[PDB]
Amino acid sequence: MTEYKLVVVGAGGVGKSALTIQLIQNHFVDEYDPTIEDSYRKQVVIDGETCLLDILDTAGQEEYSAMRDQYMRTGEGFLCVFAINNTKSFEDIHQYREQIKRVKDSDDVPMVLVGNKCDLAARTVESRQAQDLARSYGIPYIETSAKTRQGVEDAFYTLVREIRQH
Amino acid sequence: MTEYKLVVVGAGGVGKSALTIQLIQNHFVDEYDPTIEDSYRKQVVIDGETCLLDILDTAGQEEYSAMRDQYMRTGEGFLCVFAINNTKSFEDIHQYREQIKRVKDSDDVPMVLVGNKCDLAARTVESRQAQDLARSYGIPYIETSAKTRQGVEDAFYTLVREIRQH
Ligand SMILES: CNc1ccccc1C(=O)O[C@H]1C[C@H](n2cnc3c(=O)[nH]c(N)nc32)O[C@@H]1COP(=O)(O)OP(=O)(O)NP(=O)(O)O
Ligand SMILES: CNc1ccccc1C(=O)O[C@H]1C[C@H](n2cnc3c(=O)[nH]c(N)nc32)O[C@@H]1COP(=O)(O)OP(=O)(O)NP(=O)(O)O
Ligand SMILES: [Mg+2]
Ligand SMILES: [Mg+2]
Repeated sequence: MTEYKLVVVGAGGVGKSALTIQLIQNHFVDEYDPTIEDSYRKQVVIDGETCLLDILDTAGQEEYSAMRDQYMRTGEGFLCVFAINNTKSFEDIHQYREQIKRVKDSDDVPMVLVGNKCDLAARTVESRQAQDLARSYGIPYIETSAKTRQGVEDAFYTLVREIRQH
Repeated sequence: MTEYKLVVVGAGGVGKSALTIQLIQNHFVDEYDPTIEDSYRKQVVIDGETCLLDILDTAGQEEYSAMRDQYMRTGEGFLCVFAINNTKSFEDIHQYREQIKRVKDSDDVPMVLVGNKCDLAARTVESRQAQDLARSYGIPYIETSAKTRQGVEDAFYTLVREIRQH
């Protein structure tokens, strides 16, 4: 079975985990619960293809210092998430893209830029500003909302689509 | 307003029109109605971006001989659809990809390969076979069902995503 090793990175607090749980077990966790490392595995059919999604939920805090280096070594594709109401988590993105190209040895790694939490009105990261980050990376920009599930499957499946042509 | 000129090509009968109507006016047309040329325009918000989708529904029959050349001249991105229960409509795809590169002057035009009608069990085009067409084009493969709307927005939005990095 084609297995897809997806890796959800991003600053602490952006909804990394709320998005994986949304995708996987069909409900929003409106709750403070910091991750260390949760992995998830699920039979899915993506575009007729039957495959296992083996997603590794990660912590955003660099208490997970170079413990990061390990999984970015093994991750095939990555969800880079930031919250659209948090310019700082946007500005952290360049940091992850850098570490990932680092351990991963390549300038172009399958990746998706994901502007999560779009359901809310206090947005400080404008869309085109994010669409301009994504384009300079040559990656897709997908806005999501783990609350309303808008974009949730879009962001995860497009990345599987990415890993394919790579 | 960013306008996206999408063009839905493909053999006669594959569901080209059922997919545009699904996207646009939220219901399946289980009905014989051959197209000549229907255009559609709709305000959408794709990834925070507010934009007009100006889709041109097309006929599959080459009674629309070189009347094709005109719109493929002007279309920015294209939905290439075939029915997964119709090996012939799959084999027609290379024909459209060829005409499109023709009038369009470029080897790589934003495009989406779309294996529509996936809800049904009489499938003669296997997914990976189609996933191998798509990859040799270096384009996304998206299976849809205008009946159940599975993939319907996926296929149209990913193409808008395509036109972006182009
Ligand atoms: C009662 N609620 C709180 C009180 C105090 C502190 C925190 C919260 C809290 O639970 O907020 C949560 C949900 C919210 N969340 C996730 N995704 C979305 C989204 O799409 N929209 C909205 N509106 N909220 C979201 O985003 C916050 C963090 O979610 P998470 O999924 O745990 O975030 P993470 O990316 O996994 N952070 P980490 O790196 O620590 O694991
Ligand atoms: C009572 N029904 C018929 C009787 C006789 C002849 C034709 C039909 C008939 O209506 O079949 C339709 C719907 C079906 N359709 C479209 N999409 C789907 C899909 O996703 N799944 C299924 N199950 N059917 C679909 O696909 C057929 C063609 O749909 P269309 O959307 O009109 O196809 P087109 O691609 O626009 N053909 P064209 O080039 O002529 O405009
Ligand atoms: Mg968490
Ligand atoms: Mg029609």
